[PDB]
Amino acid sequence: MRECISIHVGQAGVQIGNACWELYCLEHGIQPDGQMPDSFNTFFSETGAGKHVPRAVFVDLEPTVIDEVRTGTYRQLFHPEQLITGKEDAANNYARGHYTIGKEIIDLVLDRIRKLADQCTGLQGFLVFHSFGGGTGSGFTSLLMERLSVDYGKKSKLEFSIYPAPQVSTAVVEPYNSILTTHTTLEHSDCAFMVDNEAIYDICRRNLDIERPTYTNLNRLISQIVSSITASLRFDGALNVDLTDFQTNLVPYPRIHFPLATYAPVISAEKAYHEQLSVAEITNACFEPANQMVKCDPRHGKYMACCLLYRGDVVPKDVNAAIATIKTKRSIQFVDWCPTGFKVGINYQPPTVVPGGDLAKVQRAVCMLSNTTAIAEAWARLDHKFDLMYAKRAFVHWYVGEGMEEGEFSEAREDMAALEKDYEEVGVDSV
Amino acid sequence: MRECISIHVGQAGVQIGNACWELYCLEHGIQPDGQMPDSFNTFFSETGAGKHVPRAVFVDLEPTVIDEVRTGTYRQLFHPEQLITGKEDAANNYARGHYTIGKEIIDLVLDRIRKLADQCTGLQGFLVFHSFGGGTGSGFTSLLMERLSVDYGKKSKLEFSIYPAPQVSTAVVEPYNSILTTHTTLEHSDCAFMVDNEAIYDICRRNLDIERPTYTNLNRLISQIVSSITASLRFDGALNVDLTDFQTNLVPYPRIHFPLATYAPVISAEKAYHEQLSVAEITNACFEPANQMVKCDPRHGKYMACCLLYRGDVVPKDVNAAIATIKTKRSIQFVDWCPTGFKVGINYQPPTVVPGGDLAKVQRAVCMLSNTTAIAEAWARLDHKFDLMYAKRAFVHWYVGEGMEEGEFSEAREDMAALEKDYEEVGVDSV
Amino acid sequence: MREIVHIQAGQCGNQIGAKFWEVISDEHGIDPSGNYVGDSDLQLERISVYYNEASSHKYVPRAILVDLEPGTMDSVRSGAFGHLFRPDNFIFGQSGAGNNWAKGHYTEGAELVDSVLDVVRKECENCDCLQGFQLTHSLGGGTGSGMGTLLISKVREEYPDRIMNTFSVVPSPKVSDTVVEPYNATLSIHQLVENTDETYCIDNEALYDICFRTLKLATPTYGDLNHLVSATMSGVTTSLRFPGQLNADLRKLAVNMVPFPRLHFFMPGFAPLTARGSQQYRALTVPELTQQMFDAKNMMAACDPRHGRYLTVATVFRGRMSMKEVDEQMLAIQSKNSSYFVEWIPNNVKVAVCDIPPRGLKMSSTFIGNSTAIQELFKRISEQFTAMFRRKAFLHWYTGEGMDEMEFTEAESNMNDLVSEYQQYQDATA
Amino acid sequence: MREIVHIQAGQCGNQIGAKFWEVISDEHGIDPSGNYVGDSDLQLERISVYYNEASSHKYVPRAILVDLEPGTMDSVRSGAFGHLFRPDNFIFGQSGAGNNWAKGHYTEGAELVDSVLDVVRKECENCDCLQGFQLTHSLGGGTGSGMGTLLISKVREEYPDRIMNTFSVVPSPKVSDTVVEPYNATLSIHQLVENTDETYCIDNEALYDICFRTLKLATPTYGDLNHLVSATMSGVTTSLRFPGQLNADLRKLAVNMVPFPRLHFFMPGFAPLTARGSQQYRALTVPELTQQMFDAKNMMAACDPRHGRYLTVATVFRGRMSMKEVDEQMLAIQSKNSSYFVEWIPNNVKVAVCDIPPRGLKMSSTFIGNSTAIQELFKRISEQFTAMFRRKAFLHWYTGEGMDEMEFTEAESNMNDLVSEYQQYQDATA
Ligand SMILES: Nc1nc2c(ncn2[C@@H]2O[C@H](COP(=O)(O)OP(=O)(O)OP(=O)(O)O)[C@@H](O)[C@H]2O)c(=O)[nH]1
Ligand SMILES: Nc1nc2c(ncn2[C@@H]2O[C@H](COP(=O)(O)OP(=O)(O)OP(=O)(O)O)[C@@H](O)[C@H]2O)c(=O)[nH]1
Ligand SMILES: Nc1nc2c(ncn2[C@@H]2O[C@H](COP(=O)(O)OP(=O)(O)O)[C@@H](O)[C@H]2O)c(=O)[nH]1
Ligand SMILES: Nc1nc2c(ncn2[C@@H]2O[C@H](COP(=O)(O)OP(=O)(O)O)[C@@H](O)[C@H]2O)c(=O)[nH]1
Ligand SMILES: [Mg+2]
Ligand SMILES: [Mg+2]
Repeated sequence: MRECISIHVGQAGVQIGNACWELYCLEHGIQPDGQMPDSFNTFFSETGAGKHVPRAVFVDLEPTVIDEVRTGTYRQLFHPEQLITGKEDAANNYARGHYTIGKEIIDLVLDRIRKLADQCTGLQGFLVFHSFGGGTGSGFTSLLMERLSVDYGKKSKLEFSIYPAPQVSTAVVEPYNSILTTHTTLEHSDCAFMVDNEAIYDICRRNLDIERPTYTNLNRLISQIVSSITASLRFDGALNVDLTDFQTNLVPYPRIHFPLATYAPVISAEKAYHEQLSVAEITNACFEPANQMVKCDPRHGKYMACCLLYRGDVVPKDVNAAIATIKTKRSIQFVDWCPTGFKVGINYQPPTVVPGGDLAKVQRAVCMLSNTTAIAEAWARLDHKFDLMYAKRAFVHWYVGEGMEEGEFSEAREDMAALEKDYEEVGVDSV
Repeated sequence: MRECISIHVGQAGVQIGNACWELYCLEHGIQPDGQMPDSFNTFFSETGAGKHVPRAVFVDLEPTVIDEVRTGTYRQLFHPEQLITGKEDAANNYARGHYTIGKEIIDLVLDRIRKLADQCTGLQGFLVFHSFGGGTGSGFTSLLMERLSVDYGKKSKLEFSIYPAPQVSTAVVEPYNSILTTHTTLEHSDCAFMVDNEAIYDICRRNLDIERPTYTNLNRLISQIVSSITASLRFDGALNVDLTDFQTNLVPYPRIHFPLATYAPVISAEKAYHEQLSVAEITNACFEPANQMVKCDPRHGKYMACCLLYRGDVVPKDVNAAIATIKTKRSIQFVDWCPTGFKVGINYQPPTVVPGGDLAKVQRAVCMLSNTTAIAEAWARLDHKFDLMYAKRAFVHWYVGEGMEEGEFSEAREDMAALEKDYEEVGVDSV
Repeated sequence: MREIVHIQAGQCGNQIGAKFWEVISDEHGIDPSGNYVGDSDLQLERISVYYNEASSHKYVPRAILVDLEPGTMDSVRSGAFGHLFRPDNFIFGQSGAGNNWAKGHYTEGAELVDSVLDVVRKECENCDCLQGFQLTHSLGGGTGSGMGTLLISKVREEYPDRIMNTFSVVPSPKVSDTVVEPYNATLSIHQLVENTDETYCIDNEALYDICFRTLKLATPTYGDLNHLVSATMSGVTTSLRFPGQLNADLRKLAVNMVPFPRLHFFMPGFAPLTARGSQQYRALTVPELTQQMFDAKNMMAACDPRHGRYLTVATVFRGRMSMKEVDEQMLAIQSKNSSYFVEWIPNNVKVAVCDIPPRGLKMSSTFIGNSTAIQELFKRISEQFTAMFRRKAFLHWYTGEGMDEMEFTEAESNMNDLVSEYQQYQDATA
Repeated sequence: MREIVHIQAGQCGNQIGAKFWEVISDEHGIDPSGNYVGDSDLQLERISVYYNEASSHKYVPRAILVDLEPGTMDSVRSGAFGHLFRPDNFIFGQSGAGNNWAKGHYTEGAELVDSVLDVVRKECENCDCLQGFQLTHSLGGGTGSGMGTLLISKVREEYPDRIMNTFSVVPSPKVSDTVVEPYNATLSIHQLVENTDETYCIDNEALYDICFRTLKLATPTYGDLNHLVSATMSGVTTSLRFPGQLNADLRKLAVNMVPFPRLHFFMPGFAPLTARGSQQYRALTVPELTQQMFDAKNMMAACDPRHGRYLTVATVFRGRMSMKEVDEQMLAIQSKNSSYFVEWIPNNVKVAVCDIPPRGLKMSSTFIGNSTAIQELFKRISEQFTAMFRRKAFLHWYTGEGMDEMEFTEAESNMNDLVSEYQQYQDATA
């Protein structure tokens, strides 16, 4: 009755969705073939004969990444029409995925989303997984969000994007795509949870003792966060959090909607045995800058709002004591105009351990989603990079040759400057 | 496919063609009777029943030298109509071989060459063997080259001529014939590879330890040079060199087209056993002034372009190292306007040893064809001789009585003066 | 699905292409007779990128072999993997260009270009989604340079949007293999700068240096250099044919390596090159691959990247590795050599990772570098060109074939503009 | 195929011709009966040069025997190889010229020249490709001198483009065999200078010196002198007749040793010329042949080459020998004797080589020298002529035969012009 539709765009989104749906199948006991030997109803639809079909759409502009899914261990899980692929990727070009290649596939994906939503008695909204610094992840995602804002304007749309890391980068045009997609989706998105690959690498090294992690581990952690959220949506708990709750609590202003995600009990099995991961300890670990999953220091900014979603053997009074302790701490600073800046949800379902994974089996967990002004710094850095290239018009011909115009570059940069000014104004003291 | 026609004119040409075709038959395993007990296609034609007829014409104005062929070992090899003879030679008289006696046999040889060309699929061009100082070699060769240029204008025409030696000489009217044939063939020839009998005598004495060499050994060495070129054309190699490659890489200007041939591993078996004739060794021996087959010291001029044609067990890296070493040498000087003055060809077929010859079996060999301003000196000397006689009009009556005019002598001398001026200008520094 | 059409021009092009097709067949498990004898399913998953399936489950390379003499065609046909190519795809003349650009671009190549284009169109029609073209040739030669340039121009006119990569063996610095090398190289580059998206420059001298100093090969034949070039080509195109954690096709590399349209000349390199006797004394790990890749002496183009600044770099890894390690190594490389990367392009490195390493290896990586040091090579050629064009040496061979000296001046001006642009962006400051 | 017509005039001419045909038949294996009894196939491969094949495969010399008395015809007919010549080719008168040039050129020779010319025309028509003519005669006598000159003039009128060689026996310096020798010699040379292409001046006294001091013959006979003359004749015609490394026919030698039309008087010589007393000591090598050939003692004319300069030289070697050695010896001879060769003809030597040596020898060579020292001879004769013409001694015979003293003055003037030309070219400088 609270159906939520997951849309995975590009290689990053598709590979994160692989882990997410493996985790959901494990949590609900669904075999990879789709057979369980009504909590799942929000994400799975029963096929009459006892088969469960995910309420997901895997869309990419190239066949390889989704063709791995179509022939992988979970080939029997996804509806074959829900795995949509193009013929040529966007080639790390926003214009290709938004103007030239995207326009040839947008109708198909919208039709599939309509078919999925028709079966939904009550549609909560969409969870869009993608990457900021990709062609289809950035351009096609913006086009899809634009179309959704018209087809389902009222429904809530939450994004799970891989914000480009401050230093680590796998492409040279990431700032262009990031600025363009941010400008496009700054008004068509409700909440945008951010995670950097660099921060997750640091966490994996420090906490999980994995010296050489790959994208599989990062995707497992991101899937754990997405679980926490959709599990507050799925299972039964003392305090329940819906998508609209995230939208209402984490977004003080329509444009300041970029929370950062965090997961406290990131710990290896060997190390977990020596720690009593109490609610207070995981709450404290959530606010430790070293545990942030976006490579930005919250101490440089102020916490606009926080949303703590606990799972497992969690007592509400323990949560209250931990949050009071956090409020007492002066290393953690909150904006003046938010005297009460803590949304809290509690769920009775503890996290499930994916076999072959790295995370330990725990009785308690917490996912924090924090809207903080520190993210502004990241934006500034990104903006600077954009300038450095747009001064020379580097790579600009690639975008202009695919339907874009330099006017769009200028408009996106102006909008991003306005966003920076908005963040600066929000961070000031009311006095 | 890549068919080439060999035309042997005069006694020198015919007696060099004898050795050339002996060498070709040995290389391709063809018996002297034309039978074998498709590399043999650019120079032989298959007569259905396995007989291989050489793609060549033997033309002379007297019967003796070709009647030796018609009754010799290879009497059964050549097509009887390809061996063309007159009745009276040119008697070392250019006019007789060009105007009086040549005109009576030119049509026959042209008809035979037309038959040969028709029998060919793709005609690369002609190789004209002759002698500068002979009567038919000088006059009839010029007449034939004029007619061929009229008929096959585009096809390349390469000459293998015996340039008169600085001191050794067998005729008293050599300068007259040489100057006249050079004047006549200057505008109708592409490349003219030149050798001297005196230089080859010196090479045979010093290298092969032969104290009394005859024309047979000279012809064998010249045939080895021709075999290197036509082997670049015949067998399979790392770097292939066509006739047009010579024509293009060795002739900077239309009139400066007189390279000098050179064969590096000229050595007897007894001496060869004690030597490791590596690529570097043979390459260095190529540029030794004593190893030139034209009696000209290359140190008196500047190399304009060199064509190194390697054979057998040769490695491209070794060739590159040897050529770099040569470029390092300061005694070897190139013109200022040819920074890249090395055409390199490599063939996989090692030289074939003729049973009864003096050259020892070797694994490698290089034939170097260098255009160089040193030849200018030779030209000057030749011209000097011409003047010494033309001042007294010695022997001029013999030429005038055979359909020629003293105006032709004057025009030829002026043309050779212009050629000397061209060489002088080309040798000047570009500063 | 993303078919690539391979074209070979001249002796160098045809030989390198033969080795390239041997390498690709080994990668995809295609026997010399065309039958698939592989063991992994991934080999046939993207066979359509380079091969065309024929009746009886035989795979025919989607290659066009072009020359102006039949010798190279005969040598290729009579050899290992000779029957692999379609017989109808051997287009050749009878005369040859004679190392003359004018002959191969105006007279000898003009006649054969119509036939080659007909074959190319026929091969392109049977493509669900054409990705681009590949040309292997040599700039310093005759047939190769001129004919391949003519084909490039005509194909670009017919297929303006498709990618056009050329693996061109440009003249070496020290020793020349053809007297007229500067003329052919200048005339070829004057068109490559305008009718291609990626030009991987390769020097035979750099390959000799690699073979003698890195591989410790006493007698490196052209088979070994061609194997190196084939490895580079396969590494470049691997992400199109196999899955990985970070995919990158030709267009992705072109977008990430070409800040401006005219700056598309790259220096390639291969990471795991090691001597036979040292294969047990080295750790095959991402740090070692990166260190070997970014070394100057590993570059396949005879240019020193320390004499310029990297406009961009791409690294296509192959094998099961950790993205954390790859990203950390790239960050360390950029930080250590902060002076060798342009400051106005943050994160100069583009990373792609595949899962299937080359046969016989656990890890591999192809490095592509768009650096301003390449200008030196052009400068060198330009200098030689002038040295010969001032005295009009060998020029009557080109003019006599139907070219005007104004064309030579235009080509020289274009290459001078290219080096000027490269220097300008080397000196550009944020 | 290069037929030569041999004409013998007078007693000296007929005897030299008889010995010449003995030598030639020995060379070609023809027995005195006209039948081939040789061994090598090369003897018949060019038999047509000198012989006519008759029915029954008998070879008839292409010789015309002319005399004005029947004694010499009878002697030649009755002797070895006497049944070799065609009976129709014996054309003789009854009276004889009486050692009188006028009788043999105007009265008797005039009467018989028509028949001689008819026979010559028949011989020339029978020929396939006529090469030239040969005349053996003596200038001292009247039949030989006058008749040979008349025949030479008429044949040249009929066949102006053919080669005409005369092996003429010039008067000796010391002792004269005829009182009127200067008159006949001068009147004959006045026609030879104009109607001949090559004249080989042979003196009997030089031949006596050769046969006494070189061959150590105690009692030399005209047989031996005729053998030497035949050896030189056969050497030249063998250059023509047999295969060799460097061929040379009559026209080649004429072109290479006649810088000007009137300078065509040569001195011949034979190379080995070794006595039996020393045949076992000296080594037969090209250096020895050359040294003997260029020795002034070996010349067959009584003119010292050291008193003039060699306008030109021809060396027709015979036998298997190294061309390198021949050329080295020629160059050494020219360098050592640089003062004896005109400086304005570089390379004054024309070399020909033939594979087949003379019978009984392994090596041989014929030397033909065009030198200004020959002027001496003419000068000598000239002075003698004046000595008798001033007093008009013996002149009434010539006048009565039907001549005029103005003819004598013209002949003397022409001889003076000849000596003037020879001296001028001796004194000419580059
Ligand atoms: N966490 C995570 N990040 C990923 C993954 N795959 C790619 N990325 C990151 O996403 C960015 C690259 O975007 P792609 O995922 O390559 O983008 P795309 O949307 O597939 O774009 P095109 O292929 O250009 O159409 C880089 O920052 C990668 O590090 C993944 O599985 N997990
Ligand atoms: N290397 C070489 N030189 C030769 C050979 N035969 C003759 N010569 C040289 O060629 C020149 C003479 O040319 P001929 O060969 O006599 O010329 P032709 O063209 O036959 O002329 P005619 O017979 O006079 O019509 C001299 O330099 C000879 O030494 C030979 O077999 N080899
Ligand atoms: N790497 C490589 N270079 C080659 C090969 N064959 C020829 N070349 C180079 O190509 C250039 C000669 O051009 P070629 O290929 O002969 O010319 P074309 O066929 O006339 O276009 C020289 O630089 C040779 O070194 C080969 O197999 N491999
Ligand atoms: N060499 C040589 N000279 C001869 C011979 N017979 C005569 N003579 C010379 O020729 C001259 C005599 O002239 P001859 O030939 O008898 O005169 P003709 O009968 O008047 O023509 C003298 O010089 C003789 O010495 C001979 O057999 N051999
Ligand atoms: Mg992608
Ligand atoms: Mg000849």
